[PDB]
Amino acid sequence: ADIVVKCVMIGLILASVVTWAIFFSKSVEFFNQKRRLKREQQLLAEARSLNQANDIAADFGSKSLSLHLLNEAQNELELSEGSDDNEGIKERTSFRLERRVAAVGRQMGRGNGYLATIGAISPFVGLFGTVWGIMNSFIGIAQTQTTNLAVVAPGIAEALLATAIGLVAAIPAVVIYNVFARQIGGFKAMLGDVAAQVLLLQSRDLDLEASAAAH
Amino acid sequence: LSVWGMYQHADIVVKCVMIGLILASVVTWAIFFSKSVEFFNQKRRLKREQQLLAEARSLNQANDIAADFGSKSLSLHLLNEAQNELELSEGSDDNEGIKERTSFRLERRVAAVGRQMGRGNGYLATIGAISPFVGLFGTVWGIMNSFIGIAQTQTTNLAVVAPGIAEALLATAIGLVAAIPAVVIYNVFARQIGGFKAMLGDVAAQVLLLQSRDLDLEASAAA
Amino acid sequence: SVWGMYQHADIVVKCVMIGLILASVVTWAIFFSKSVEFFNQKRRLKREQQLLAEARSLNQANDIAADFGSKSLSLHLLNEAQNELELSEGSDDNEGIKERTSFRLERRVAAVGRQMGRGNGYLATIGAISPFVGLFGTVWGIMNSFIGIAQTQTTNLAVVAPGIAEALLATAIGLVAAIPAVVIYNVFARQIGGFKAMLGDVAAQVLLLQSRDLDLEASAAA
Amino acid sequence: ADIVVKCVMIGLILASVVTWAIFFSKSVEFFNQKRRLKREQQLLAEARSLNQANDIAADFGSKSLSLHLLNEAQNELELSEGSDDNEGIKERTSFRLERRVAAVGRQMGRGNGYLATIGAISPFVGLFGTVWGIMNSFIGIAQTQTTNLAVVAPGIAEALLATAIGLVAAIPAVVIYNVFARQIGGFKAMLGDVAAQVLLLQSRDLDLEASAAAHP
Amino acid sequence: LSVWGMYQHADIVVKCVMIGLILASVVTWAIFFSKSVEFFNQKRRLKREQQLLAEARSLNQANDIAADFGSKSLSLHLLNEAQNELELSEGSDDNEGIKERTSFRLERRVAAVGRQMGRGNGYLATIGAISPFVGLFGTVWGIMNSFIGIAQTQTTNLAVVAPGIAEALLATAIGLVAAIPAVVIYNVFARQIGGFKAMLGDVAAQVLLLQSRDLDLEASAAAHP
Amino acid sequence: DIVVKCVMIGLILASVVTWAIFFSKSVEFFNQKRRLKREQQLLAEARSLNQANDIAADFGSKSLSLHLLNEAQNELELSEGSDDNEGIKERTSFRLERRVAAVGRQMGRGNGYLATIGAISPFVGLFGTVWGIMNSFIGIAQTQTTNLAVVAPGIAEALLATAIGLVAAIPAVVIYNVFARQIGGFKAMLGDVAAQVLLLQSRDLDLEASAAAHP
Amino acid sequence: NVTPFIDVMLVLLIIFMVAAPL
Amino acid sequence: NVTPFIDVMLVLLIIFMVAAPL
Amino acid sequence: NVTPFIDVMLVLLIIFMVAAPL
Repeated sequence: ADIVVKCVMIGLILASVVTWAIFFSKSVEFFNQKRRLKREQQLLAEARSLNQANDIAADFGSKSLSLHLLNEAQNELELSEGSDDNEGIKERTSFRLERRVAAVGRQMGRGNGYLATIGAISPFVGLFGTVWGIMNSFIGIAQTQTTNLAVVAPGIAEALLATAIGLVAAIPAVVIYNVFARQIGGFKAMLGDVAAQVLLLQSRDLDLEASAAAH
Repeated sequence: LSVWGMYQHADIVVKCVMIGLILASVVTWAIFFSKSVEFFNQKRRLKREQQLLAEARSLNQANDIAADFGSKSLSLHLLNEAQNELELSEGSDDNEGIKERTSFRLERRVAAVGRQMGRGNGYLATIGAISPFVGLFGTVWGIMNSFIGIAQTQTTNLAVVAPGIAEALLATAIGLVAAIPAVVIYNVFARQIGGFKAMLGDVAAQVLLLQSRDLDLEASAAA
Repeated sequence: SVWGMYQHADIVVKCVMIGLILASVVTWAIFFSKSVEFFNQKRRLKREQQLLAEARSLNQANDIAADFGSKSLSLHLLNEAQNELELSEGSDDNEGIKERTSFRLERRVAAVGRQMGRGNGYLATIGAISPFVGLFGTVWGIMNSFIGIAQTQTTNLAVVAPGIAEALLATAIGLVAAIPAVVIYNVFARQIGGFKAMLGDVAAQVLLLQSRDLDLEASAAA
Repeated sequence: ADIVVKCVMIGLILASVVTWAIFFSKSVEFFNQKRRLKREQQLLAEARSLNQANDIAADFGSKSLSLHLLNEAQNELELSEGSDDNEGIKERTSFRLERRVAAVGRQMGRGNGYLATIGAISPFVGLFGTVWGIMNSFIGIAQTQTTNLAVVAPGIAEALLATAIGLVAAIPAVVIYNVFARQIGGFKAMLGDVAAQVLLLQSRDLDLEASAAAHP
Repeated sequence: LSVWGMYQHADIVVKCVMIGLILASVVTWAIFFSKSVEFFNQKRRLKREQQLLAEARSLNQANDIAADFGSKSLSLHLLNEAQNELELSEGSDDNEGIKERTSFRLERRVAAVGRQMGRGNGYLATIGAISPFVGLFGTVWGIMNSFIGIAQTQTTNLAVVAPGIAEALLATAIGLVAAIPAVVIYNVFARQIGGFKAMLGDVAAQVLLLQSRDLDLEASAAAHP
Repeated sequence: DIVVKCVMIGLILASVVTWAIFFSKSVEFFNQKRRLKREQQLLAEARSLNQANDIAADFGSKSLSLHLLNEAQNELELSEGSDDNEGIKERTSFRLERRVAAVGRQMGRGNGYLATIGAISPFVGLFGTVWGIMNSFIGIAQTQTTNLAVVAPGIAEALLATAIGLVAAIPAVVIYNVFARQIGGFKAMLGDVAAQVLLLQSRDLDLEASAAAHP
Repeated sequence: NVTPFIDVMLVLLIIFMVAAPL
Repeated sequence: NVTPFIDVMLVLLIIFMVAAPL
Repeated sequence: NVTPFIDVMLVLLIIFMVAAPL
């Protein structure tokens, strides 16, 4: 019945709206990109040489991140043309693929901290909403000489309901964030399954080259 | 006073979220009894094949044992990865790079199987987190009725009030049954997955020892 | 109203309320300063990263970074890399060069991450203690309510209305000061984490340029 | 007046005052530490050799802790005279400097746990004397007796005043402890920058000595 | 009025509560005044021996300093562990394994001495745990006796509950008197034992440093002339 | 009241649980405490793993030190012919920390139940009390009395429930803390034993490699 | 922690106590 | 764990409930 | 730190003190 109750109510409601909006957007985001990563890994698992892996990745599409990994590997081939130190090439390429896997894991992390802050702050605006709902459950009590609580038993009530507006907006999102802490935990390892294999496809094809340069 | 009678004593939102409580509990028990017998069967199969391959002293002997391991036999998959690093690295002089790449692929596959063991466990930790808290929210809607009811009755006594008492007791005794076994089952699943990964790493280290000794004998014959 | 209930105060309610609102003003001012500061720094850093993503040797990176500006942190990283070139003149261990230089980059990225962290020490304290000082103002307001009862010496709900209600108001304003400080602190924590990650990307690029140039120079030496 | 209530009142008062005094003393001394350390690091961030850093730090004072770090590095130079492994020198020196930085950081911790202790234990008493005064209020009103809320309120007010004194003792002690914690953390990181620079100096000169002695 | 007087005016279960509370308080005071001065003497001896061993330049020089440290000199025990790892490694070629084993044993001895410090602190933790509990039991017992005294009579006032409120909140009070200083003593013991373990880590670190110096100089003497 | 008597019996059952856990855990602590101390005192002068087995030949089957030596002998025998001995040391340290943590976990049972009982007990005694207070305020609001004398026995027999909850709660807390400390000291001693085993393997592998260095 | 399960019990005590002055 | 943040809320419910029988 | 274990005890003191004025 006062402006602060209404403002904290609409803040809790809009916070829950933004919560479920980011939830259902990033849900199909994670699902589509994880399914694409899984099927592209199952395609790339049959490569025996590096140019064979280029022939496998010739039809993956431009935003295929494993194709970008093979671009990284071909880039470390083409920058280091004319050298005799394959070991420094392998060290730099390992470091680059580490940083690219970490970079993709950072790009997946965007929007998650939004939900983390919302699920962390939603208890605090929720408890303040219970607070000002209690102030309105009150002062009219002692203004109108209310001793019988039966005329203010719906007045008391209902501040509890502001807790109810809190918790569903507050609690599972962090858990969803924790869900999104683990799916990315399933993602970055799965991505990490591929790129160092990109090393191995190089690591043999350099070692099969220099040994071919040995005899 | 029965459970479904107290369910009749409540209203719509706590009805819906107690349905959510019991569905989360049922899927928790279902994931438990599925993954338990799955872990048991895979432990028996891995212990069987480990006691088989503990007698092998060469990689050719390991393939001769592994000729009848099965399609999804993980030790045969490890020997297939080792055979793949044999066949891809044909014509090289750096056996140590072969051993490094082989150990790296075996660490990769042990990590892959350890990730394969933990599919439902994310939902298990999810339920073990949320069960006291969804029990708290179900408590909140199930309790915002005694205010209304005794505002209706003007009667402050027994069975007017006491099914609300038994209603809250039921509404998070279900939360207890959803909360404590979920955490306990997740911790013992973490225990069994850790033991499975330890045994699998032992098997992979055994495969590394077999291929390393055979490559050392080949390099000593080359010298 | 707010100011009428402020007129219902004794001195300590007034002092804790002005402490609450001045801490709130400090919080919002820190936010609106550091927000546009972080936006400008992140914009410049992402732009310079997209510029330096095309460099392939270190002198090419000097050619690109000749116009980045004085406080360009990527140019500062290139200054550190040039310093480690000049201090390694006459040496023969490129691995030690890379160790020293990577270690300096670790320390400098840590230093810039500390440069980002100013004022957050105020923010964590304010967001921590603000519910507690709201509770303290609540306690003093409840004490003023009992002081008003001791002045009136009667038992009445109209007696206990204004002091209890104003302690409730102090409870409200304590949380009003409490919430956005925690908001802004978590916001700036995440943004500084992402900033340090992007700076580490830039320093990784510097290390890759240095490592390619040193290894191709060592390959040309043989 | 109430004897045990007044005793825990003055205990909270003395605890609050010594938190004030610890804040002032550690603030002034640590501020001078920060000023001198930032000045000395801005001086030392330009040398090209360790002996050049000795030439810079000869101008420094006696309790210049960076000069103490250089003394530790010179001690590892002098104890390794006639040695052949430079990596062992670098490992010993790195671990000595980690040890010394940890020792300085624990010397920063002198008295902070008193602050944390008092900020923890403050909301306990105050409520203690509140309970004692409310008990004495019930005893007095019962031996005089009444059935109203009018007579019971001044004892409750005098009781909750002790809880207010407990909160006064509680909150700024926690404030001072956490700001001392994070400013000492930044101090430790700045000292780690300095000792890192010392390690880089000795590493540069060891590597250049090895490169000069490898090719005569 | 007097504590012996209100002890007399209290119920016998409340009497048992109060005597348990004051015995726990007395043993808390006793553990504090014992461990404070014992730990202070240990810290004084440790700082003395560290200021002595700060100038040793070889491990045998450290033995020459440590020949007159005393029986239970823990730094001398650290040097005994180092000499044990010297004597067990006779016939080996890896100095790094020596350093690993010795650092591991000395970290374990630091942990062992730190656990030997903590004898009696969990008594203090248990006291700080259950100090409100028996006092709250006597509190509820006294309020129950108040309602027993109201029920035994046929009238009521505040004069019946006032000795019972006195007993109840007084039992709560002595529960807090047992609670808070036990906590404070546990605070300072935990902190000072942590700093003591840190200083012991400094001393054993210096021991590892000296042994590393002598291993590196022996390797430099053995490798190149 | 029957609900009051039901929570009385619940307090009694939780107390009997506390009794039984104290009995079983205390009789296993008193037996398996000093034996590992005596065996560590014996193995303080082992100086080699074979002489450690010569000391350990009479330790018995249930000697956990003998189980750790079984693990060490297992890692010796499975790794016969291995040139890499540091990997043997790493895998053996992994198995020993796994075994020591497994013993600490398997003897840490029965204690979370104690923590929950010592937490919950005065609270459910409090609700038994406040249900006695229900029957008291029912007597007040139905007999319309301003008299406390006709209603005091309900509140007294009520407060009996909180008293019995405190009775159940105290020994659970005490026994839980002291058994947690005894488990901590037990794990410390067992880690000392496993550390000594690692020292034995390190000494023998280093001296074997040094003997294999020069003939 | 298995400690915060007392909250529903607190709610139950409270919404007992709403009925008792009525 | 981000779970124990309910404690201040518990305190707030309780010190609501101190005022309601008054 | 083994110090913050006093919180459940604080909660127990408080929810004693909810019952005593009733």
